[PDB]
Amino acid sequence: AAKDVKFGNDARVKMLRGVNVLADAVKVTLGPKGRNVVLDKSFGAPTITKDGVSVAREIELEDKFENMGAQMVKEVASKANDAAGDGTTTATVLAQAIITEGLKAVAAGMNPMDLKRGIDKAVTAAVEELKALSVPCSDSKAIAQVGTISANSDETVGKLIAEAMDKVGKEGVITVEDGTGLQDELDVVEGMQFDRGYLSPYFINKPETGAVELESPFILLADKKISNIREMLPVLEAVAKAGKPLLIIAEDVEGEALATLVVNTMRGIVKVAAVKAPGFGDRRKAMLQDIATLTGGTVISEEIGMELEKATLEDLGQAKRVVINKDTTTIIDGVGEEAAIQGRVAQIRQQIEEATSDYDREKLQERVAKLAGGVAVIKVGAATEVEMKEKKARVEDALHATRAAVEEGVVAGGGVALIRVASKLADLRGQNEDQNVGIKVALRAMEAPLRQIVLNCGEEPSVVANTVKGGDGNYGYNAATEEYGNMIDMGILDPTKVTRSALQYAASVAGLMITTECMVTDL
Amino acid sequence: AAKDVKFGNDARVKMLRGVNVLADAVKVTLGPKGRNVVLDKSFGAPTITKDGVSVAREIELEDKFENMGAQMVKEVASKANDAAGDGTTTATVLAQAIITEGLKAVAAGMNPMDLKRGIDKAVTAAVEELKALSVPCSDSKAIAQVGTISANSDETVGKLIAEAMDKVGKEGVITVEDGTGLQDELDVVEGMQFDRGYLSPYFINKPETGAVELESPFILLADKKISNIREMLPVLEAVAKAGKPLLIIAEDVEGEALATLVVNTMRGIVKVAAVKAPGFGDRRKAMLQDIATLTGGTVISEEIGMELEKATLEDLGQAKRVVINKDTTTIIDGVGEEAAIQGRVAQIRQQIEEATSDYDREKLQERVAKLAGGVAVIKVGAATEVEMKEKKARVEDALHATRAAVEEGVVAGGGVALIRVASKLADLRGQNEDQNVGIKVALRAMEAPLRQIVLNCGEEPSVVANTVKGGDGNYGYNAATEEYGNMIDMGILDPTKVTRSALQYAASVAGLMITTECMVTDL
Amino acid sequence: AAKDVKFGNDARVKMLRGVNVLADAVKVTLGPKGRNVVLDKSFGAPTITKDGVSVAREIELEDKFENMGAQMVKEVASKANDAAGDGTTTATVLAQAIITEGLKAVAAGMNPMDLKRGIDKAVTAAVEELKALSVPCSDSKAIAQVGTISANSDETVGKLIAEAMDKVGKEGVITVEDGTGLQDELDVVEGMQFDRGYLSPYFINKPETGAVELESPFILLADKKISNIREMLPVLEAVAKAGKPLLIIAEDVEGEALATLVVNTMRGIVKVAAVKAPGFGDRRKAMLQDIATLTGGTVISEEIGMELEKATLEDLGQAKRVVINKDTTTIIDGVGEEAAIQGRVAQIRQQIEEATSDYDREKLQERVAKLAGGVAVIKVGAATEVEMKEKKARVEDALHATRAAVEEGVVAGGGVALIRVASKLADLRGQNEDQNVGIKVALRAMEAPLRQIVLNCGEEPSVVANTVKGGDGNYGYNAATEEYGNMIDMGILDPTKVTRSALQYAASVAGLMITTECMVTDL
Ligand SMILES: Nc1ncnc2c1ncn2[C@@H]1O[C@H](COP(=O)(O)OP(=O)(O)OP(=O)(O)O)[C@@H](O)[C@H]1O
Ligand SMILES: Nc1ncnc2c1ncn2[C@@H]1O[C@H](COP(=O)(O)OP(=O)(O)OP(=O)(O)O)[C@@H](O)[C@H]1O
Ligand SMILES: Nc1ncnc2c1ncn2[C@@H]1O[C@H](COP(=O)(O)OP(=O)(O)OP(=O)(O)O)[C@@H](O)[C@H]1O
Ligand SMILES: [Mg+2]
Ligand SMILES: [Mg+2]
Ligand SMILES: [Mg+2]
Repeated sequence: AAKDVKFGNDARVKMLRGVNVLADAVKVTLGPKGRNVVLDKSFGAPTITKDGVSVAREIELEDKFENMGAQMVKEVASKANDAAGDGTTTATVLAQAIITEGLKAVAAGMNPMDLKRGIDKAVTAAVEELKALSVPCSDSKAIAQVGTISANSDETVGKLIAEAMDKVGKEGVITVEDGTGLQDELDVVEGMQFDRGYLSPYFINKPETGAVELESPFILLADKKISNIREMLPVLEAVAKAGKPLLIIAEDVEGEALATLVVNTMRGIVKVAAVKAPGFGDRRKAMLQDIATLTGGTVISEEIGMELEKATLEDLGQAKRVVINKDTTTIIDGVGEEAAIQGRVAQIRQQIEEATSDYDREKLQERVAKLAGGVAVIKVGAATEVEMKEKKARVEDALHATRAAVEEGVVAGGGVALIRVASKLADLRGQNEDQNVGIKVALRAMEAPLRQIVLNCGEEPSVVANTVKGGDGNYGYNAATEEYGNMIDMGILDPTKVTRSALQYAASVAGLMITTECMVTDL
Repeated sequence: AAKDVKFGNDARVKMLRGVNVLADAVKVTLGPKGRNVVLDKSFGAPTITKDGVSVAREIELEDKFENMGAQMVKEVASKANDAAGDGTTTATVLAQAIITEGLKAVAAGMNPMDLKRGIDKAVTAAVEELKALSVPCSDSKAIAQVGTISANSDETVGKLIAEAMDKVGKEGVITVEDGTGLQDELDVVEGMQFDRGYLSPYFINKPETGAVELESPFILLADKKISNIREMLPVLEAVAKAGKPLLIIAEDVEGEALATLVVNTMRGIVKVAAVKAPGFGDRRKAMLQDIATLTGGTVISEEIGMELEKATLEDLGQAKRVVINKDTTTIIDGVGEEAAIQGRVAQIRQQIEEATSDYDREKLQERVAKLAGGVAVIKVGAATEVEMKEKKARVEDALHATRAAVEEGVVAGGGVALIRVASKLADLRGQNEDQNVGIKVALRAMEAPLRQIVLNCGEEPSVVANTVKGGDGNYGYNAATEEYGNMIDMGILDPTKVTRSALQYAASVAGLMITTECMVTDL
Repeated sequence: AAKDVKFGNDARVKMLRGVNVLADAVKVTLGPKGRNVVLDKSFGAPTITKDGVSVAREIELEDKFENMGAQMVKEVASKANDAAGDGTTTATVLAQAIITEGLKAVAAGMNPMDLKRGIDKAVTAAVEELKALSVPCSDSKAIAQVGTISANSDETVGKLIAEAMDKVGKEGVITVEDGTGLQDELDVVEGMQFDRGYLSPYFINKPETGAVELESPFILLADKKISNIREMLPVLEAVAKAGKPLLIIAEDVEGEALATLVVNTMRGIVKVAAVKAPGFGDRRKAMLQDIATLTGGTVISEEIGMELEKATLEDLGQAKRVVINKDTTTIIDGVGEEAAIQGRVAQIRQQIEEATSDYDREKLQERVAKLAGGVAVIKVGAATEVEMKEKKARVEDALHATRAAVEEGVVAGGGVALIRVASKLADLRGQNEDQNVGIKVALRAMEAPLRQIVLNCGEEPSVVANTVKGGDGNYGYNAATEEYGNMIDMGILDPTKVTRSALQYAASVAGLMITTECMVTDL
């Protein structure tokens, strides 16, 4: 269609208006005094959330240029959520601050490309200073504190995540699922987790979470891909009367002959899913056999000759719950046989003792770690569905924050870490004056998370930011109790990965956003 | 017509919106970093002004309820301008702060009338503390500094006002009038100032200043009020052909047979004005004779028999310039005869030496002070008319501020005095908790001038207000040089009258503005 | 009515848009390659003009804020025209350049008040440098060149003005009036010129020139002010049937019972005018007698007893043409009697020889200079009315430029003088950085006249401005011949007064409007 073309300050102010609308929508959910946001859903009841990425994804504007700015900044929250699962609101606030101050510097007649270069240099130095300032979560041992801070000052969620990490190890898999009671339960059941995703994007279930769940699914395993379609048609017909959703674990699955025909077959009464198998060759067969033994199923092969036409409902495996994500596909509870599971674990341990090759040894330790750790399931208990969704989102944030803390370490929370690493960069300089001004813009935008947190509390952000800048170390402001102190000692811990990722993504998108002179869109 | 009637929070927010529009229009002109405001004029070129009362007077809003609020707060600026001639911007800012915080308190459920009572008590205590904290301008001897600060950091204006007060005394009459060159010139000439005003409001000249000026006026004096018009009809005809506008100085003047017939006679080509004569009986005759001798004219009387029908144009007096105001009517330059003026001065001094009655003695000293002091005329020099008006307004502000300083004293400027008197009232309490909340609202609203001044500088008002509150005495922030120090030593002085008047009028109006529950306006 | 209030950048850009519209309308008439502007007139045929102030006065915009900016900049052209009668386009261009660069500096976050202070300081230093750089027109003797440059490279107009100044002296009065032929003609006749103006603004004739002309007027003189109407009513009636418009020369004339009655008397068939008489007492009587003898009239006085009731048409004086302006009222051609004129000249010269008082001697020399110089009338010859008006405006510009040249001196034309005096100020500095940036803004805006002149020629303003800046002395660019050289030697001379006045008025108004934050107007 015909395109509308805006230039210079008009385009910049329209894009800034869109950015500001999206951020102001998001920024009200920052800190412990931050508030919730009601998101209208055409599907059902409205969703109340404190999650920044949900608000950002829901935001869309009427004006095309403001919508351009809003989408381009929404990219920050989306990337932060994908990378770390937390700090989306902080990333959006940082992007908004960088954009505002960069547009101020652009109005002053400064070269926007040099401003972008200065912002990038300052952010790189800041990331280095964060890596230097980070303190490992193993040394601190404050997993409960990280989970509590991430769960909006919820002690129970933090203690639950700490217990779950104590049971299945600091690296064991944990899955958050809806509970049934009014209290949060921790279930440590048998399951199997592998980094694989669904082949087709249509397999997503009704909720927009991007991960499809199957209620009491059925397990199908195979290592060789068969040519014809009619051969497993009796299997699908048996699946068409087993009553349980079918999950297909094989080497790889296509769509033109399987996904399209199955889409045209039924209207979605029962969701049929297919996933890849991790590894290749002998390893793929090994994990396929392990999964089959876990779920009580069997794996077909050329050597065995166990053709699917002879496969029955009893032969194939079954699980109580399976959740499939593009990043990683997990099995929540595969019944199988407990004695069979223990025997397989003993056999794999004996293989570990016998094996000596470093690659074989390490993959065998990975297998036994997956088997022994199991699947830790946290039941989100709430009296209503809206509270179920809200608390489930909070527990997911706590889980991601704890994972980031164990993977990379922790820093003082409440924006104090960015305040500190901004003070150490006061002597950083660039090639020219515009680059130096961009560096200063990046340094000022690092106070934005703390200033926003204080603004949500009703206090004065300038005074509190100055007071925190006057301190040293982990000295900062406790937004929950309206007093200053040591952020680490007060248990307000933020993962280093979350802060670094938010800073980096906000920096990239915002620095690209201040070099824009013309914007083209429809009419 | 039919009335639109609003209730409760809707009426309160409409009123607050109007108040905020007016105050935001006014508040941009506060402090040395305050900016000018352009007022569109239907007559000619737009007026550029930093004066708060002009902006407030020009503000009028489309929405009827918002217009209610705007007029209600414009009352504050008008009252402050009338009382002190300075501090209209500060008064408007204080009223806006009181209104906003009182509406916040009302939304919290506080009783608005008790809040108003608490605000009144706090403001009375603050006025007492201002009187206690005031420092006389005679002891300080900083007239030049007061004028310079009042003239928006113009050293030349302050030095000019200091010289004028040195010449005609600290109580002499000083008049600001348009000059001709590009430089400000001070002229000390012979004239008379007496506290009387125009009888009819029709006499207002084309400018909205409220005071009519006459270019080379003619002087008419009389102590007896004659009945029939036809006796002065030859006099009026001679006046209506002499070429110089007529000023009538007599006991008292009507409008139904004088102003109405004049309006029906003249269309405004040459203005004819009539003023009252100060004093009564013998005193009125004495001042009439003094004015006639000053302008070279004569005074008619029944005893003398000097009938106006025989009066000629040469017999009547003449002045080079006369300015008439409702509060006080002054004669700028009456030629008369210098020898006659000196002889009259000597005669009145001899009368002083002969007289012994306290009332007669004091009125004779007032007469000789009026004659000896003369009229100090300040010629505003500007290359254009807009600069003429702007600099004339600034010089008028300096004049009023210096008068208030000599009359009442000075306090630390830049909102520091209100900050200091806010801390001294921290222990003040009212009858109930509502009154205490009102007192705290009044105390917080008294930081508004300093915070607004700092905001205009582009600094952070919270931090600077905190730093000033942490000091003591005359410690404060220099908005002109962006540094702290002793307000008095740095030369930024505010008259105690101006600050006290702004506080009191803002308090009265704003406190009455938060007790509203219904608004009744047209449709 | 309800007011529209705009803040910050919105008001700034609206006012800048109005300023730019008015200037772009005006700026096309700058330099020798500048073009004409057609102005619609409801009175009659459209007017083609190259005069800046005419275009500025005709400009009025639909949007209220843009209209405010346009009016405020129109003030620059009006003030320049009033002060110097030339350089109004240069004044408007300088104002526009200052406004644009000051708004650019304001967008950069710089204090507008300090920018205004820096602009004022730079302009003051520039005026001093212009006074230093000025070269007297007596030493140069290039009156023809000044008139030719001012008359849009018209050699005949310059030579005519040079001849007139030679005939009547460098200070003698010259009047431009419509001719009858197709050629410009110079007439040196007998007349009277005195610095007085019309008492009432209603007396302005049909054209908007602000000066009323009377076709074969009648002369009325008086030294004593008359009282009633009925004693001169026969005199007016004789005047009201003599056939020639009446000019009243007296001490001072009112409007209440004289202007209003005469306005109600006629609808505008024959204009009756009254003017003041310069001087007082004996001097006023002396000039009244001189004017009466020049026009063959008589003077009414109390001592003589010659009462107006007995005055006849033959007794009163008559003139061939009279032009009345607020600044100065002149008599173009008074017939009277040549022998009487010569006898009066001889008598006044004898009085000069007899008189010895310095004031009396100097006023007598002024009288004899007025009589001997006479009135030099330039007849503007054109084949049509539009060409009549255009060439008359050009000759008026040449006259004003030549008067300014004799009064103050000349500098190199074509914006070269401002370029030079801007280079000498490159080392000027202010109190702070914002003041320095304002100084630089003023220095850059001084290249604007030259850049606009080159832009009108189709050349590249940047290259030519750089080339002129690289030169020294009066080296510059000849816009008429598209070559560089010495502007003085090439005959392109500009009066120092014109350049200085344009710079000063542009500076004042433009600097006042870069400090505007809010903006109030109707809806
Ligand atoms: N009690 C507290 N006192 C001070 N700061 C706190 C406190 N609790 C949390 N914070 C800080 O507030 C932020 C957490 O807020 P929140 O989790 O709502 O936002 P986020 O991390 O940007 O991401 P998201 O909204 O997507 O979860 C972190 O910067 C954390 O350090
Ligand atoms: N250099 C300065 N530093 C700090 N404060 C200053 C300075 N100059 C003036 N002030 C303060 O700013 C105020 C004067 O500003 P401004 O003249 O604009 O407003 P006003 O006096 O309230 O009234 P109005 O606008 O009617 O003249 C006073 O409170 C004065 O003490
Ligand atoms: N031949 C020329 N070469 C270069 N510059 C010239 C030449 N003739 C005139 N100028 C310059 O052009 C300007 C005169 O232009 P113009 O008379 O059209 O403008 P103006 O007097 O400002 O306008 P307006 O008549 O509307 O008041 C002066 O700066 C003069 O020095
Ligand atoms: Mg978070
Ligand atoms: Mg003031
Ligand atoms: Mg010209």
